[PDB]
Amino acid sequence: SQERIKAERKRLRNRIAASKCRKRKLERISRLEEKVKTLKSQNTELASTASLLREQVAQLKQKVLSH
Amino acid sequence: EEEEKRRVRRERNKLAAAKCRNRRRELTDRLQAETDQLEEEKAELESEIAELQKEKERLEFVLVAH
DNA sequence: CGTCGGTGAGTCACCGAC
DNA sequence: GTCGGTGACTCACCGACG
Ligand SMILES: [Cl-]
Ligand code: NA
Ligand code: NA
Repeated sequence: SQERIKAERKRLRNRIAASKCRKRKLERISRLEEKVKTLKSQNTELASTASLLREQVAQLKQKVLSH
Repeated sequence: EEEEKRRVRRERNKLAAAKCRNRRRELTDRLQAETDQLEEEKAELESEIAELQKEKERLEFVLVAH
C-alpha cells in the first residue's frame, strides 16, 4: 500500500539522519581528543624553550651587569 | 509472567542507554573545556617566548657595543 | 500550511568482561 | 553464563522553511 511505502520511506530518511547525527557526535569527540593530544605535546615543547630562554636571559643580564 | 525478566531488562537497558548518552555529553564538554584551557596556555607560552627572545637579542646587542 | 531534517530517548541485537 | 555498554533502528517532538 501507499501508506506502507510512505511509512517505510520515512523510516529510511530518519535512519539516514540518525546515522549522520551520531557520526557528527563521534567525529567531534575524535577531533577534540586529537587536538588535546597535540596541544599537550606543543605546550611541553614551548615550556622547555621558554625555560632555556629564561636561563640564557639571566646569564646575559649577568654579563651586562659585570660591566 | 515468565516474560517479566524481559520487562526488567528493558528498564535496566533504558538506564544504561541514558548513562551512555550522558557520559558522551560529559566527555564532549570535558574535552572542549580542556581544549580551551590548553589553547590559552599555548598563547601565553608563545607570548613569553616572544618577549624573552626580544630581550635576549637586546642584551646581545648591548654586550656587542661595549 | 504541511512535510522535512535534527535530535533525545526507548528499544533490540550484539558483544566483551568478569 | 549473566550483566552492562554501545551501535543502530525507531518514534516523538520541534523548529525550519518552500
Ligand atoms: Cl533497517
Ligand atoms: Na549506518
Ligand atoms: Na552518567
